Amino acid sequence: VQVLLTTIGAFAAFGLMTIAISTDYWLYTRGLTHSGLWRICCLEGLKRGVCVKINHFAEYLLRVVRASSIFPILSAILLLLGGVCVAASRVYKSKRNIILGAGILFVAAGLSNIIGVIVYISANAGKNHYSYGWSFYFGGLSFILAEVIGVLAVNIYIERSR
Amino acid sequence: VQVLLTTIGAFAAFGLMTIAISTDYWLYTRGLTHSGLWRICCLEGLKRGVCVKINHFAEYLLRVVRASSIFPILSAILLLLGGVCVAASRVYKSKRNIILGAGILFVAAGLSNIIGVIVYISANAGKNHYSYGWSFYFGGLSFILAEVIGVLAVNIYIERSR
Amino acid sequence: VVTTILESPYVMMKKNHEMLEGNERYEGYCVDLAAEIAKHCGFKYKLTIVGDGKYGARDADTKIWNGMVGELVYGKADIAIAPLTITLVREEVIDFSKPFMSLGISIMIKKPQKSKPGVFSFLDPLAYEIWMCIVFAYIGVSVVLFLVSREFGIFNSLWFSLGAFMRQGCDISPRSLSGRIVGGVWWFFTLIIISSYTANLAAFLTVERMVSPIESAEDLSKQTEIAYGTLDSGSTKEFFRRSKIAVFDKMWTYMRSAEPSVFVRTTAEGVARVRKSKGKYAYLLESTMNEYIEQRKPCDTMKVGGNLDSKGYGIATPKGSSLGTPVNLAVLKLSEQGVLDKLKNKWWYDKGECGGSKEKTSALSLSNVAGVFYILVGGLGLAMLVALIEFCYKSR
Amino acid sequence: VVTTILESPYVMMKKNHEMLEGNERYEGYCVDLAAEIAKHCGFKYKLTIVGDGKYGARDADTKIWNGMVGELVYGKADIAIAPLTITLVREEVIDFSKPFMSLGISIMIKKPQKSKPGVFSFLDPLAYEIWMCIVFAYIGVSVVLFLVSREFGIFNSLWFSLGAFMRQGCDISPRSLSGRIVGGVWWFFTLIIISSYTANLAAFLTVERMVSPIESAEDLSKQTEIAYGTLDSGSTKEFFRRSKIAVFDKMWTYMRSAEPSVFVRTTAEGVARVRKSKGKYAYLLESTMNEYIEQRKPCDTMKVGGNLDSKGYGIATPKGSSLGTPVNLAVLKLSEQGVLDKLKNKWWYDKGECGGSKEKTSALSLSNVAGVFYILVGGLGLAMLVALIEFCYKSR
Amino acid sequence: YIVTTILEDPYVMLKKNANQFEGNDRYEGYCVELAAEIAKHVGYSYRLEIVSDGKYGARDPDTKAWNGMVGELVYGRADVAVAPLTITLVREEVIDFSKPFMSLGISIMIKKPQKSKPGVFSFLDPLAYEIWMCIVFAYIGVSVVLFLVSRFSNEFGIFNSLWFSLGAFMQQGCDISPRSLSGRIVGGVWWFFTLIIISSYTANLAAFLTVERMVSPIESAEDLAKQTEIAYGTLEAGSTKEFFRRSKIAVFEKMWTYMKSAEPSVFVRTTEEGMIRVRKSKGKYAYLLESTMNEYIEQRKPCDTMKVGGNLDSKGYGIATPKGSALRGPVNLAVLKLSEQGVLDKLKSKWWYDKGECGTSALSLSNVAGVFYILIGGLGLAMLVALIEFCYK
Amino acid sequence: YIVTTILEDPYVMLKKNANQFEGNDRYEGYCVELAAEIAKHVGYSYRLEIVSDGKYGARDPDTKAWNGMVGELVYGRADVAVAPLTITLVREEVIDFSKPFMSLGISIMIKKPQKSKPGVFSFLDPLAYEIWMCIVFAYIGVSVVLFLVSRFSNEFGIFNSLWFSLGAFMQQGCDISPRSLSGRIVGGVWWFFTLIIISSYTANLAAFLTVERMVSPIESAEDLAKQTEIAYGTLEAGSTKEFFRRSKIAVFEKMWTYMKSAEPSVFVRTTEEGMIRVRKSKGKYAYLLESTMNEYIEQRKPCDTMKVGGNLDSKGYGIATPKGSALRGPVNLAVLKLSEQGVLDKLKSKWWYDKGECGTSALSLSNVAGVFYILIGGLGLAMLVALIEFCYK
Ligand SMILES: CCCCCCCC/C=C\CCCCCCCC(=O)OC[C@H](O)CO
Ligand SMILES: CCCCCCCC/C=C\CCCCCCCC(=O)OC[C@H](O)CO
Ligand SMILES: NS(=O)(=O)c1cccc2c1c([N+](=O)[O-])cc1[nH]c(=O)c(=O)[nH]c12
Ligand SMILES: NS(=O)(=O)c1cccc2c1c([N+](=O)[O-])cc1[nH]c(=O)c(=O)[nH]c12
Ligand SMILES: NS(=O)(=O)c1cccc2c1c([N+](=O)[O-])cc1[nH]c(=O)c(=O)[nH]c12
Ligand SMILES: NS(=O)(=O)c1cccc2c1c([N+](=O)[O-])cc1[nH]c(=O)c(=O)[nH]c12
Repeated sequence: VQVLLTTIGAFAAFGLMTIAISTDYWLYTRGLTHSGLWRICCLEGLKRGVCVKINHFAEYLLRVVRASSIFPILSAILLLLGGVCVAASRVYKSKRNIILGAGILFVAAGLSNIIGVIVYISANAGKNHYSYGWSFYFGGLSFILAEVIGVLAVNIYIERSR
Repeated sequence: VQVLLTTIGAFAAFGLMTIAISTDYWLYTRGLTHSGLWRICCLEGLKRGVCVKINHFAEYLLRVVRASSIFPILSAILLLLGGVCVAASRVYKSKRNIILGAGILFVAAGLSNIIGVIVYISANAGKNHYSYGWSFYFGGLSFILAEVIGVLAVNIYIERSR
Repeated sequence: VVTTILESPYVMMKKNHEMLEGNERYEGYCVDLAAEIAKHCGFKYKLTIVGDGKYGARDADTKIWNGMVGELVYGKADIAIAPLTITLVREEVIDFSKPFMSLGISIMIKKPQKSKPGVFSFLDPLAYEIWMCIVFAYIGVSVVLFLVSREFGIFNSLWFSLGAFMRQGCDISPRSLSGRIVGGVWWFFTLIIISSYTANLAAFLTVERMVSPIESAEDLSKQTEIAYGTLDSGSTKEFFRRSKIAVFDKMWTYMRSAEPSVFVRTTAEGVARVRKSKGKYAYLLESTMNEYIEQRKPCDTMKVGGNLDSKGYGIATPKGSSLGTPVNLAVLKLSEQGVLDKLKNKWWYDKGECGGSKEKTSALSLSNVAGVFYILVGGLGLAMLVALIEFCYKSR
Repeated sequence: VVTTILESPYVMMKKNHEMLEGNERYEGYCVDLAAEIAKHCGFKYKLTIVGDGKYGARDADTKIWNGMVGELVYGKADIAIAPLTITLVREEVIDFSKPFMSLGISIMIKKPQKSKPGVFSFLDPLAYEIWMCIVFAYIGVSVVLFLVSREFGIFNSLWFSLGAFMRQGCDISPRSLSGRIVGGVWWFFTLIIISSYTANLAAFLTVERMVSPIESAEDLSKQTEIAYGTLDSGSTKEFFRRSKIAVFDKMWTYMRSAEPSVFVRTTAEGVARVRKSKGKYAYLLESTMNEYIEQRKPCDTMKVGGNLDSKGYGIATPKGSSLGTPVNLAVLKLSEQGVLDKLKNKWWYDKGECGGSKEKTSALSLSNVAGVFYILVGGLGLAMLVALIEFCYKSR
Repeated sequence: YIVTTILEDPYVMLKKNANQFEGNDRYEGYCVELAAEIAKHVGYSYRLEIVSDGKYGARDPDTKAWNGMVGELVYGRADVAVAPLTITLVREEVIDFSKPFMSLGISIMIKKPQKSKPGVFSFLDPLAYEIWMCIVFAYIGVSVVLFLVSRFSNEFGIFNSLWFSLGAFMQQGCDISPRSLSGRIVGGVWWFFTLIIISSYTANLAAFLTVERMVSPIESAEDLAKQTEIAYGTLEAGSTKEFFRRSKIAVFEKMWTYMKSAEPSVFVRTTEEGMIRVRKSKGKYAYLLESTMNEYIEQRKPCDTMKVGGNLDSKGYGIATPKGSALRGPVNLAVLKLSEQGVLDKLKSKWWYDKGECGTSALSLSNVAGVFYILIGGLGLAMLVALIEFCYK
Repeated sequence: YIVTTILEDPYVMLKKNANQFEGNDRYEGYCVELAAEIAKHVGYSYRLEIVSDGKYGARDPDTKAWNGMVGELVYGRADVAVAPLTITLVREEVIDFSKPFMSLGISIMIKKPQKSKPGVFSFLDPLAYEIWMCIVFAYIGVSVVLFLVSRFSNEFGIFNSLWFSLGAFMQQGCDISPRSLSGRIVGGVWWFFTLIIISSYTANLAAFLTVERMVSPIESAEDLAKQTEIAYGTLEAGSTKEFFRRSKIAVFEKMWTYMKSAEPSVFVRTTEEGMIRVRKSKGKYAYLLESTMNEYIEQRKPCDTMKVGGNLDSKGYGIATPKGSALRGPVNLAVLKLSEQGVLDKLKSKWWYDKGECGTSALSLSNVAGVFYILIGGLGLAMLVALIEFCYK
């Protein structure tokens, strides 16, 4: 009953992370520049739709960690394997070491995501101020859910063992 | 055995407080001015021995508390009654409420003395610096003893009751 | 013949006056002012001092003028370049020139200096409004905790919120979910109040601001604490007596019915009374002299607020005035060029005692922390009293 | 005929030069310097510009002089008042006057500005020596506690002194008299280190000091990090080649064998290379021009250290010099009066872009606190790893 | 007798409903009341008349044709004149000036600093918004990891481990300490995180208050002389700019040296439009003018200006009648009769102030006010949680 | 040829053991080496001779009798002269000057700031000694009262109640809390005492370091112009004071305005005795002189002086021979031959520096060093207490 609720939240957190890296609405800078992560899209001026890739280039090492979205993509790979691990526990039951594995990956997904947020704010900063777009909070909302999915996975592992 | 050690320390603390208010060696100010509490005595100059009383006169209230050494004299009256109370416990034994009374007075003597120190330093302060004379540390040493005499008095009261 | 009068900043006898006989005997503003007038006037100047040592006033009994004014009307003095106030009765007897500088009656007080911190001087960083709000709030959080719970009683709940604000860890912890919403919210309050205190106390000991107690003439009209008066009889004393507007009419009520009478014989006595009193007496005189006294040694008084009345000094000349016309026009031209402002800047400001402000942080003395020591020993003595009667009543 | 040459600060063509024909077409230092010379010399001056646009140097092939120097020897120009360096070979052909201003070769760099705080930028208040001393001391106190005792083991004693320094209340307390002497002394250390940190960090954010990386010419001789050179071929380039003292001989070793060659065609190219590089290239030229470039817009470079060589400009006159004697004496008198210092202060300092310093405290960004965040999440991931293998080995 | 005067602000202005007014009842102001007082003391009936030109008084350099108030006096169309007119060497020759009644000076006019009401949450200024966001995320991630490694095949439950993490950051000790190695290592890093974040907040707020209290406003003309951010300019042409050119003073020669060379035109043509430029800039531009006009501009019209500092220049207004007049005698003494008794001082108080339409450095309650709203809101939820779980059981 | 020179410091001074020396081997210095270089390039043997008067060169206003180095040249006792002599309009007429070889200027000389070694206990500066004394007395009195009221007909023994009082002040939580009302009330006041004393210490130390880092030394002549505490004076008579009188500059006219009117005599007669007055004051007096002499005074003799700021005045030394001399030609070009190749620059480096007898802003270890001695001493007693109670049992 509660184990079935875990699968829905796993796919939900997997979705919101996939929408985040897809949509180009993470930041605004000045006319209006609705830039995401990989492609900077301009609006209100000469070219209205004509977009192009980002030209990025101790200080050298952080640049390549931003240029390649290494942490947030890893978070999704940990997350989708997590939901797969719960489905692997449904069939061939009574293993007593199935959902435990998934629980660690969901916690690791958030701990991978939380770095990706810190790196992005560190890279952006070097007078009109920047504002955070809707698709950024999608990454913020996904962290909270995955953490809640993580603790749920621990409760089921305790129940079967005891 | 330990009760006899209490009487010696009671008279010792009573002595050191009496020597303090007697001798005029509490402060030095510039040629050389060996002032005590009640009489400012001068040295090295015109008059070498010719001394005279102090001419003192919310701010008004502290001045009269310094002019009349009300706290340190009270400390001695509490202290000498303390040693008398221990002697009153020697003859007519088994009262079970004798040294207890003395113990409170010794603690009260120090808690009266500690005010007298704070008041004196507050009054003195308004470039050559002042230095504290030997007879001031006599008042400082008397506080430590009376506190030790106080805690000893409690141990005897616990022993007889139990 | 040039008649002048001995003043503090205007006409000064130079050192070694016996060695140098003539116009080298004196030096000041009023000496150079005469030389500027004779630059555009064909006249021979001789530094002659009036023997009476008086400005000029017609006596009630004799009905005859004295001093520089008396020498002008009776026909002895030719020209008068001296600090002489231009009034109504003087214009009837002798002709006056145009004003070369303007002045008025102003307020002077002793320098504000630094105050002695007495007792409870450590409650300075925060306002008296905030302190009482913390007291009320602490009761509210303690009372709510008890009602939320229904072990925590009335006495036990009050102790928890006291130990929480002092930021010491006891063994009392609310186990209810509802109580842990109360605890954590009360904790965030404690963290900000302590951090805000420490920051504001650091700002006080970095830069010190000595601010004046009085700002304006209407300020010492309401305060009515520090004594204020003028000379026994003079120009400013006669101004106070006859007043139309209510603010100075209320001031003359104080000045007349003063206990005791706040009036001094000489202007030199007035300055001495201000410095000795130390923020207890405030003297009122001309803004010209007041500014000169502030710049001179050892610097312990300053000018405050604006002037009350508007008067001026001029050059006096006998009745008829055959040679008074050209010198009146010459001063007006030298006023435009900025020679009067240049000469006043030389004697007042340039030649002075006190002009770099270097501040050094000193160690804290016991007197400014004394407040918390009385609270400690006072609290200790109270604890002994309650413990004794708690045992005494339980015995019976 | 007065021959001059077009420079940046010396001879400038005024705006609306078509509207004003004559001596009103130009304005600068060198124009007013000629008027000061003709104040004591009976000569008629006409502002004539040299057509070649060259100072003067005899070619290797032709063996003939050009420009203002060429016009002097061949007999066309009468007087030359221009920034012309007085060297050995010039003295052989034409007579020179006495120096009116002195100059030399100096160092210029881009303004230091403000640095970006990367990671572990929060360890700035304390020295690297103190941090390591706290690490060693904490082991010593933990080890002594165990030996004093003989519950407290090696693992349990280390935790107590970690929780003590972080200033959190645990349930571990030494019950021995000997252990309570250790505990209380270690507590006083913790109280002073925390209080000293907070005080020093507050001082950093009140007033900010931007200090230069290089001080002297011997400083960039040892640092050997920032690139430095001169023009491709000039006066300062020829000075570097032939040097006796070792310090510039080691500098010419760097200048010659540079990868790549640090030489620019024009002096204007040298200034542009310094600002674009941003603390990567340092240019060497005359101290006169360097001081003018610093005062001009938009102000992003400044002079550093003293001068290396000592040269001077003078007034050049043809061979024989029948009219060169009096004008040489006239300049020496105007040098004493302080007219040359007055005129140089007018064009360099008076007419400038950047002259009040008002500082405003800004809110802390995440980049300067980023260091402690990496340590947190890094420590969390490590805790999961140890807990897993602790269970994995216990299972088998 | 006939009075020659000029219309400018509170001195002379036409009365309300001037269509239904005849004679001296058609005008009202300061000089109107002055003309009434002197006419009684000397003893002659008068008739008020406005000037033809509308200027103060200036002679053309070519033809000596005086235009304005003094021009009407030279040939003699009116007997005497009562208008705010300064005294000059040029004016003293052609027209005879009386003793001064009101003293003027050049003063400074800046935009009035608006009552800076502190933000209701002006206590979260030291740390930026994106930091406060990442402290919340970290707090969640720390407790979840602690919960996991604590209980493994334990007092640190999902409720208790969440309570431990708050108590550490708030610096309020602890109830129970981690017992295992895995629980201790994660507890130690969270203790190291807390100590730096708190100490950085206190030190930054200390720097914020220290800087804010050691700032001085533009008080004297010396403060203007050493400032480039706040610009200052005068009228295009007048007696103000003419004084600045032949100014042999201390640092007022350097003041005009800056005034001559500016990026935009600092000199404004209109005085009233010049007052608007100070409003538009909002603490970026200052305007120098006469003290008398400056004090009146603060009172009348919307309040966004004030006078600051002392008077710089010395100039006085007067009452003029052409030389060879027998009216000089009784008028000059009457002016002194008004001043000494105190008629001018009472009258100057009326038209400026009476007829006007304007008028401790500890930590304030408003700066901390925000954190009290957090305290009450928390107790509001606390009562609701007690309400829900009582109905359940 | 004969050389006329004057004896003054490193230019010309007699050689060691001058009794056993004959001719040019009797002298040694800078100008000695300069005389050797030029005599070879031009081509003539020389003989060094000291001046008769012992002055630089000045003419009496009455009789034109030139006394010093230039006086010996006018009638012609010597051929040429090599001495540190400045060029003037007065000197240029009677004697012909060559091109300058060394440039001089007027600079500032102050007492060298001594290496301020911090006190080994310079961390107890914020609070005075009599406060630290009363914290110890209070600590005893608090525990004794707590001990009394706690146990009365209890975990708070005489040993445990003493341990509770330390843990409260050090801010390290508590093991056991007072249970009774009498024990709670005395515990609450001791908590209120602790919070104020600690917060007052941190805030005062914050103010102590903030002030100490925002101080600037006397760098430029502008810093001298706006200072009254640190006095500055020149020689009684010379070219320095004569320049100051007819100084038409920015703020150097105000500098001499202060110099004229002083309490003591700021003008010193002797230059060497003037250097002693700077030493005696110790950062209270400054002495203005030539840059060349200032740099040499730092090197030779005990080190308690240094040069600070840039050069103010422009003046140059030269080599003089009377007008109508055929020696001007080869010498003037030889001077330019020495300077351009770099003979003077190598020689100036030798006699000043080579022949000389002198030569991060975080919290230092020395400031905290004192508190480490307290840590070790405590562990020393801790070992001794373990040594005593082991022998007993
Ligand atoms: C450790 C757990 C404690 C974490 C508790 C976090 C504190 C709440 C933060 C913001 C309240 C929302 C404020 C919204 C009201 C708008 C006005 C405002 O305060 O603006 C914020 C801005 O940063 C300044 O202006
Ligand atoms: C709560 C219990 C903790 C109380 C612990 C008190 C700390 C010890 C104080 C002084 C050490 C004696 C220092 C004597 C050495 C002389 C040099 C010195 O330190 O001088 C002191 C002066 O105040 C500055 O210079
Ligand atoms: N010394 S004082 O205190 O300021 C002063 C006090 C009182 C009257 C004064 C007066 C001065 N004055 O400035 O020397 C000048 C002055 N001139 C007059 O014509 C006159 O009537 N009274 C006075
Ligand atoms: N522009 S520059 O960068 O500074 C500069 C660079 C190189 C040579 C210069 C020179 C200047 N100058 O100051 O205009 C004057 C000057 N005069 C001479 O006689 C000579 O030979 N060379 C030069
Ligand atoms: N309106 S204003 O801005 O203040 C003003 C500006 C400019 C010149 C004024 C002036 C005033 N005034 O006070 O009306 C009076 C006045 N009187 C004279 O005699 C003179 O020459 N110039 C003026
Ligand atoms: N010894 S000193 O203190 O530095 C010094 C003090 C005063 C005048 C000096 C002078 C020196 N000097 O450098 O030896 C050279 C020099 N040369 C001149 O031609 C002249 O007129 N005056 C001087």
